Amino acid sequence: FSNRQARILYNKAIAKALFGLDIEYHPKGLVTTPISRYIFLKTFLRGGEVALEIGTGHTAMMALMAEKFFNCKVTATEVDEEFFEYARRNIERNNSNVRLVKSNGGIIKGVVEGTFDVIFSAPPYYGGKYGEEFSVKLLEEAFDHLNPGGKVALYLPDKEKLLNVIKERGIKLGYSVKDIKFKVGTWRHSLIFFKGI
Repeated sequence: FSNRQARILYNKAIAKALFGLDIEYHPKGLVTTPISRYIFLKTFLRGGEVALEIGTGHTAMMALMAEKFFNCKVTATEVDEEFFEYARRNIERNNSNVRLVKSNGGIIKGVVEGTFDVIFSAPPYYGGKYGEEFSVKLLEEAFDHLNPGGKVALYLPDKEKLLNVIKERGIKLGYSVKDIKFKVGTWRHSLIFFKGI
């Protein structure tokens, strides 16, 4: 598709002009819009974090941004082997130290070890009754992999039922939550869950 084509050249140009990133896009990969995702990061990243991204995707855009702009020590997972291959190439084309880990299907248990100040993701969301399952499992598994005062941030669509479920579940897990909404912009939400103590 050529409308996708225009959309991917527009984004690749944004990636380079705003972020200094040379990004190659896989032909059936999601059209990663960097400006929205940077804006998501500004919502919780403060500099210096030991960071895990779940599901970086073909572009690895957020892992790359977190390391370049926020001084983070990044580990990033991907489950799709084609998408993993592009992440590898994007990490290399940008002289990056992100640690790319292949997932055989899990989220964090059985995929990575260690602890983090931040664990973040732009989850798929479409299973569960409202598309919330993945986000809820990530929040369950993330708990033991966070340092005191660590957090999990999720980049999520404007879907009221889905957001409310994720929020109540995260709270039931022991987190507090900040929900910040922004249009950047064809409406997005950053759900930030604080472990604390």
